[PDB]
Amino acid sequence: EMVDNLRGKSGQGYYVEMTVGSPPQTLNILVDTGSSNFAVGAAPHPFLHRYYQRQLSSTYRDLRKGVYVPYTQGKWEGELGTDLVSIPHGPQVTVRANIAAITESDKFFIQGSNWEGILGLAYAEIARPDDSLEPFFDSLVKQTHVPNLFSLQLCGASVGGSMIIGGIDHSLYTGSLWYTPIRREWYYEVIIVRVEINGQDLKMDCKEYNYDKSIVDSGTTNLRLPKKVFEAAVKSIKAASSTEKFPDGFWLGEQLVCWQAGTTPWNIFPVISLYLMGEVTQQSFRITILPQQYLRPVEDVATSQDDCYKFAISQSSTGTVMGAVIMEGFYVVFDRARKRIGFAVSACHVHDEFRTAAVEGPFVTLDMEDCGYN
Ligand SMILES: CCN1CCN2CCS(=O)(=O)N(C)c3cc(C(=O)N[C@@H](Cc4ccccc4)[C@H](O)CNCc4cccc(OC)c4)cc1c32
Repeated sequence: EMVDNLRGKSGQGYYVEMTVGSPPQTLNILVDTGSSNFAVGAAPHPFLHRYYQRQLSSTYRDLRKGVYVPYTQGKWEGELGTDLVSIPHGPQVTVRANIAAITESDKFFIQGSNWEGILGLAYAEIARPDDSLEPFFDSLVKQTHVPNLFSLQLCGASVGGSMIIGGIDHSLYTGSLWYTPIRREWYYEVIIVRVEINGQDLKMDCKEYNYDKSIVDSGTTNLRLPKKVFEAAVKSIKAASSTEKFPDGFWLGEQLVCWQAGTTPWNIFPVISLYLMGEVTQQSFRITILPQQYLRPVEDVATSQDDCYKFAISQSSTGTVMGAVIMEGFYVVFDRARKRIGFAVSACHVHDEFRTAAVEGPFVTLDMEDCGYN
């Protein structure tokens, strides 16, 4: 039914099948917890196989309002309207939703990605043009009896996974679910209270980890870190991996590292532990990230005598982003109803014979400081 209803290509987002208009036009839509607009290509573009044709939908209504959305990467502009929307491999309901018909774009659509639009699953507070444009999931919950919750199991060229709408599929994770509070309903903002690289605390004032916010974002590929944290992390990872020396360009994400097929030296790269604020005062839990996650494979037939990777941790000036490579191998529950995000080990979790991704707790901290930046 809903299990395995996501596809994708590495570094290019995960998408779900949707239909818009009447009769239904089928489109693949990138699932994005880091924005709040539902938008679809609605005019020819070199990288689009198909696009939303408003003239062929009897139920389309123009809202006579333009909209512009700049992301960290890429931007588009379009015309707002509403139409009927469904998810073939989700709940069997049909909802009228706001849709931005994209008429121009810059570095947004990706050659070969196989998606034609984006589903912003965050809150109205960051919807453009403003917060009166009701996001899709809000519309879904208002117009049907779907529980106000969804979960994402992203798995690691072709990738897959599941978006479970309205509930939690227990066959998709093992162990316990640990919940961290949604600090504010705009992005899915959370609080990181501690960061360790191979068990070694980075030793920063914990507000540094959340300057100016930390978010959980399926629509961004990398773990993005504030400059101060990024530099400390790179130094610690370099030192752990010092048995091999890589060009500075690798660490900046401007260059691949490759090894002969099957011989990637996983064991010289450290695990990264991110401790998230718990549901009880001064308690936390950690999720552990292996190099199989933060060294992202770049598929290319020309380089295929080797396995090559990009360093999927990069610097941010807009706060921490726990992107797709962080979510991969975890089952992540976006529990809007109880303003919390849950993490558990995924059915498709990453591991070799020495180490595995984990979600564990509780941990206690004596420093009663608030790690939230504002
Ligand atoms: C999947 C496409 N992709 C591939 C590569 N990289 C590059 C490395 S990276 O992950 O560090 N990074 C900068 C990158 C950043 C983004 C990126 O901005 N993704 C957006 C969705 C999106 C999906 C497909 C194409 C273009 C954009 C999120 O929505 C942003 N969420 C935070 C945010 C920021 C600013 C405004 C805003 O408004 C709502 C929201 C995407 C990539 C990369």
